[PDB]
Amino acid sequence: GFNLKVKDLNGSARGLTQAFAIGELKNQLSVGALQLPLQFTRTFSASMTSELLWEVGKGNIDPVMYARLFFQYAQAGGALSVDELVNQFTEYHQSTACNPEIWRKLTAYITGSSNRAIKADAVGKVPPTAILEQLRTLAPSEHELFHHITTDFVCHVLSPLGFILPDAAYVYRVGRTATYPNFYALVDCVRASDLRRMLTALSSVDSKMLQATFKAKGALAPALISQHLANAATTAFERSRGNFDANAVVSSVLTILGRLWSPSTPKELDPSARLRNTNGIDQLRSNLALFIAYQDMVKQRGRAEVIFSDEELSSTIIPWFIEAMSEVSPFKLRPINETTSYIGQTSAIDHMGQPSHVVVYEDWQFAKEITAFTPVKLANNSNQRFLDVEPGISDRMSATLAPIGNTFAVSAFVKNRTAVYEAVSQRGTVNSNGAEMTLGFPSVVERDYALDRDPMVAIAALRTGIVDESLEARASNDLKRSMFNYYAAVMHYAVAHNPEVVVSEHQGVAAEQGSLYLVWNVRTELRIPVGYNAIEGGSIRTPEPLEAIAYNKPIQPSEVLQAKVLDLANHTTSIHIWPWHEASTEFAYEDAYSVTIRNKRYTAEVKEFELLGLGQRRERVRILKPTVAHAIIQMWYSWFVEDDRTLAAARRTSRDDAEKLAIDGRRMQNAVTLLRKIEMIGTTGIGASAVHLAQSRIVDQMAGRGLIDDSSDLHVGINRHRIRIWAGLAVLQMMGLLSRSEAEALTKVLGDSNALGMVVA
Amino acid sequence: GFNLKVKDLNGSARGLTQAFAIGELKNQLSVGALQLPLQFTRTFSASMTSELLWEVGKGNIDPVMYARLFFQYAQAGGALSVDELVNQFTEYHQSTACNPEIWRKLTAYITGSSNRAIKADAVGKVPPTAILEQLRTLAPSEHELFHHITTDFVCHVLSPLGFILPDAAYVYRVGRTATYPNFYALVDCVRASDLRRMLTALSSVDSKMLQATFKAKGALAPALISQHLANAATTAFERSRGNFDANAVVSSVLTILGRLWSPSTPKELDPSARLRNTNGIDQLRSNLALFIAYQDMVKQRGRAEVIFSDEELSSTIIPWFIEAMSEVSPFKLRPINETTSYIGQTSAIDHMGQPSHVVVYEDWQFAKEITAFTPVKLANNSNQRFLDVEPGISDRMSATLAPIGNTFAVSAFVKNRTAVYEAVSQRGTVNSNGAEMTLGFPSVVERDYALDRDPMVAIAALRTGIVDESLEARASNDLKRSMFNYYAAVMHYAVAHNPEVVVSEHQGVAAEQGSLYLVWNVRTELRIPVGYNAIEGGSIRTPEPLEAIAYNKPIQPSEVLQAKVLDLANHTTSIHIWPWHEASTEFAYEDAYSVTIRNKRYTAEVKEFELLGLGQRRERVRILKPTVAHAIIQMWYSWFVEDDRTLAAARRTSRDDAEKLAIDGRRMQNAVTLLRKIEMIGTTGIGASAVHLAQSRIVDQMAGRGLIDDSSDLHVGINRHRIRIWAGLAVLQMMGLLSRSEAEALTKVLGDSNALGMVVA
Repeated sequence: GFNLKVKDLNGSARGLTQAFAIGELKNQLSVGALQLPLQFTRTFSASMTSELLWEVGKGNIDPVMYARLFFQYAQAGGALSVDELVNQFTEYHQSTACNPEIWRKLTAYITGSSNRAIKADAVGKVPPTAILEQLRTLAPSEHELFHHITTDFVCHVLSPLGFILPDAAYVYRVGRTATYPNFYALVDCVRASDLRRMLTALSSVDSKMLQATFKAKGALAPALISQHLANAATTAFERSRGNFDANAVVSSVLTILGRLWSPSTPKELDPSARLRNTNGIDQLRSNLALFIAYQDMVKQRGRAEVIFSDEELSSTIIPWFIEAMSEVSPFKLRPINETTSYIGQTSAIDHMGQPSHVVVYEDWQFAKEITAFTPVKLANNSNQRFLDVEPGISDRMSATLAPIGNTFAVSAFVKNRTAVYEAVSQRGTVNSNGAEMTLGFPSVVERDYALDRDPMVAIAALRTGIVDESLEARASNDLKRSMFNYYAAVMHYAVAHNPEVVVSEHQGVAAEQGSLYLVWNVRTELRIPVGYNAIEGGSIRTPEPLEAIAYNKPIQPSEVLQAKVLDLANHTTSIHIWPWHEASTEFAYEDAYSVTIRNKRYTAEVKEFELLGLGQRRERVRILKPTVAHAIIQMWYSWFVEDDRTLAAARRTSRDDAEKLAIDGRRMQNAVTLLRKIEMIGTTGIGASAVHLAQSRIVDQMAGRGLIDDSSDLHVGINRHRIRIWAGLAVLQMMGLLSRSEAEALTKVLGDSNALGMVVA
Repeated sequence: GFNLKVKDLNGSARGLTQAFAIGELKNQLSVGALQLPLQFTRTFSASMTSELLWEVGKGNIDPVMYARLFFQYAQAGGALSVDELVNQFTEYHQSTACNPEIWRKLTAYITGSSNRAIKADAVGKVPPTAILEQLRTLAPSEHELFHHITTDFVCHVLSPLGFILPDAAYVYRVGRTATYPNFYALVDCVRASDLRRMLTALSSVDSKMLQATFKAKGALAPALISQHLANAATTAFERSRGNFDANAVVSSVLTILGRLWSPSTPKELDPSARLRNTNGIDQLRSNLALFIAYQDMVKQRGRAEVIFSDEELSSTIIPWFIEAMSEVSPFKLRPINETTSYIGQTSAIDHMGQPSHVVVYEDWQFAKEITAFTPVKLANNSNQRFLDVEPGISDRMSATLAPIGNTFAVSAFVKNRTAVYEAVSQRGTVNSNGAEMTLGFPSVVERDYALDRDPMVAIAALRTGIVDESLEARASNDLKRSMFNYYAAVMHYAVAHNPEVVVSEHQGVAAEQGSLYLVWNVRTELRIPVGYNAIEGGSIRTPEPLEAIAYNKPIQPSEVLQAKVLDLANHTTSIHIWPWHEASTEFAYEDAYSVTIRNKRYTAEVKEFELLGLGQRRERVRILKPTVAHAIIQMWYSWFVEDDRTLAAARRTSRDDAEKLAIDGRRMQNAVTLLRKIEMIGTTGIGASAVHLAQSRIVDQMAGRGLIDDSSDLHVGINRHRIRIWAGLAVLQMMGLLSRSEAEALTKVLGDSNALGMVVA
């Protein structure tokens, strides 16, 4: 997790200001009043968890399926924007009519030189993909994907009444995707919708051509409708010359929505009553995270009012459509009440009783089991591979994670984190300007870390507010998405609490008063200073969502919070291949234990191995790291290094002996935290394996030199706890979770303190 | 437990110096060399645990039985010395021959005016005790005891062939007694032996008179042997005019033993080869705790050489006998090897590796169950009472103590106490002159606290060395015995380790060179400074036993260590009465819980009650407090207040910020100690009762005022742990253990720190 001050926050982390999204640049705080009331449809969203595997290649074909696939592909960062995927796709099937030969040759597969026409059909369907790999020689395909696409028309079932088999399909694993959207994500949505406008007609045409085909004869003679097949689809491809223009339409519905927001009356911003109605927008005004997307792209690209729309006809064609009313996005529009709620609340009491520890937190049970893949490549001799799930490290390590599936529950974490509770004297005097604002989400880490980037750098970029901006455009991307997902998540969750919101320019640089933020209100909070407001008027009135967050009364989490976890043995006997890599290849790696007693080096040196007790190596497998399982413990890692370096900065600053007592107790209580945690980690059964076996090895080392064979001399007290960590080290790296540069940290922190048991055991 | 410095100790606690026993008065350290080699019979001792109930009144009669009873009586402090009991006893049966009427009247019970003689015997034996209570009107008996004694002669069985029944006996509960002896204890022994010289003849005479009695007739006619009965016993009472003189004989065998010790050759101190032999003394020289008794009474009364002995004949009559060869003492002579061993060892390591934490400790499982008495007084309408054991608070509280019978095992205590381990920086630098000398015994507390005095005052008197000497002669007594039992225990245990010892005057005030101490030696210790010696010569050479203690290698405890625990339901259907009181009368007492939330006083106020769930009051019972069960936790209490006030004195003295860090971690780790201890105490089933029920009561208090009835508002986090202590409070007072003026301390210490969970939970 992670925390801020309650009074200050901009001096703690600029990223959660509305102002930073507004690009206010650290200076003046937003406050400007003169307000317009709102309401909630609790706003459009995504899913949150959707780990599943589509079938393709079975010849059913449905654009909504592929839309997810390309969308996920960009979410894999396989190229970049979906829009790029699409323009490059059209660049691909600019091999459109310039290649009649696609028909002439696939029909040649139908056998062929079909001027020798007849009810020729016999058998063969399901792998034109290879003869179409010859079509890849005809249609080179640096991407696997569209090459894997085009097969379908000839072989969805065509000719639907024979050809014939498949008895086989294909594969891909969509994972859960991004939680909340943005400019690029949206244009990717509507772009995916132009593709939606593509493929469905592309199926329907053939769907009727087949009706007009088997005139009988039987399937009738070729070099015709077959030789047709998709020429009409090419015309359908030419029906696709003009959907819209994604950035323009998105910017359009955007800024017109903003005009619907802004106080600014005049003709530049006068949403016509001629069209203030007309469906959709009437609830679409209510969406609010979508509104965050507004202020976001308003932040990046100014406003750039192309206003492709008129005032009414047609201010209709442009908002004919948008992403939620697309199914093309994994993301989906959202009903009324729950918003996206699933976080409880508690708050510190000094019997006064203003909070000093805000408690806002997670809600999430991590995977109970994970399974290794055996990369049995054989077909194609390239990317094509089979994984064949089988038990291995799997079952046993999983059962060992079950206790971790208890003792590292988030509820227990925050509950202990809440137990930090009493601090700076007593009791009853803990208050002093700011107060800690602890928080964190399952999502931001589960995704940004899934991209393999280490979220904490972005987190710190938020903490300083200002972007490091030295990153690769890829990392530039992960940073951006990190930002608006943090921010917006906090926004619309905070919104999920407080019922009412009002629009607020800002002013400052105006830059034409279109720039704007929000201010909120609640009353129940006790007459105490809190944030800039205090509470002022018996009511909040704050720009800043965190402020409304702090005042909220304690509650409970709602969502099923489960990791759901994938399975695939079915699809595995089916596979085939897909962009899978990221796992990656060789399931684990050794870590080397060491210790000294009687002033002698020993170095236990253990692998990897199954370690569990059946050799050897194994080999080969690789298991996926759960995003979640490492993400959560990384939240805590962020806490560890947080209290470490920051309160060490306190060790540097306030040299007051009482403040000395504070840094003492706090750093040494995170110390007792990881202490007792690894402590319970050592009792784990694999931990038991590491204990007995590594101890067996170094006892064998005792037998090395003949005089230090004088029985065990390690065991007294300190050594046991001292090696107890080693169990937490196997549980660390190559348990499939922690990423090293970690035990590193833990080592230094375990050096920071006396540790000991500290008692128990 | 309790601790000292390793280098210093006289500046830490003078009481464990040999010198304090020598009355050196703080100044010069003993060291004087010129030495005489010794050996061990591992020395005479006592038992250590002997909780059992003698039968009397059944008419068997055996002086060895009564010897224990009087001895225990003085150990109850019922009067004072056993010698006092005996001289006052003879003062009692100075009603000896001046009362022929005891015969004339008991025979009158035989019916009587026996000049009307015949084989009169019919029936009636077993309660002359009441008609002898009329003899108490004849022989007033401020003590119950001798009155309860004299009955026996007429009614051991006399006349042995009728009279007749008893079908009933009597009672007394001997407990375990003092571990090790001293001057007064010894003279009490030999005095008990003159009583031994008394009663056995007192039985034997009648034992033959009966043989010469029932001449038949049948039992023959009275006013004769009956009228005789004990006149010969009075002559036997007159055989008892002169055993010896206890103080003189004890002083004799004493100082002659000392002459056997001292280097001083000349005629005043030249143990005759004429009698250096002659049994007993040949192994008696080897006894060494007995030798502590030597240096002790040599300390109190100078030497005062009456030398009732000559040089040989008879230097025999005086050591004809002594206490171990008496059975009169509960104490008993001891064989070869074990001495009285039952303590393990460990020591702190800095990989150098001199100890910084000596670990010397206990070994003792406390009672698993205890049972209340119902004081059903009815007979005599005075001291006479029946207890009738029945289940009550008993069974259930006991089962609740079973977890305490796990989590407050001494082994776990010292093991956590050993975990204090790392301290003052790292690692590897913990060393700095002195080092903690943690220690304590089951015995000293189990007994001195059994006397109801609070041992810790005596402990502190030892810590300062110098006696407070303001105590009542009773308390003067408990102080003395506390001293020599501590001291000697440590002595002969330390002796139980090191094989060899040599005699050492001292010198100083000489006072005639008879004053003397001991110096010891071991070699294995590493070349490091330790105590005054360092190690000097590759060998120890120290006067002071603790020094030899510290160097010893780690080991394990041996003894059965069990509390054995009394039972009595049998004897209960039998009882009768004995000096029982001390329990005392009404089994328990209420403690009042209180808490504030929403700024309102609540005050849970709970009794007592069974509390367990069946009323009411009950009443009446009283249960014995185990000596042990409270004694041990009192050891820890001594530790609590120890680290508290002493390291608080460190808070006063060394204001160094690092030393600030040290006082921080140590005081706050005792804090975490009692924290986690009461923490696990709260999960106890009676603790569960206190939780749910007191919570039920204050929730009922919520229903008091109608608006604070707004459901529970206590439960968040801090309150639960905050009331978790209350379970440890019921477990405290009137669990039958802790004595209050205790939670007092705990309260202040729980105020000392943040506490919190500190985590968990």
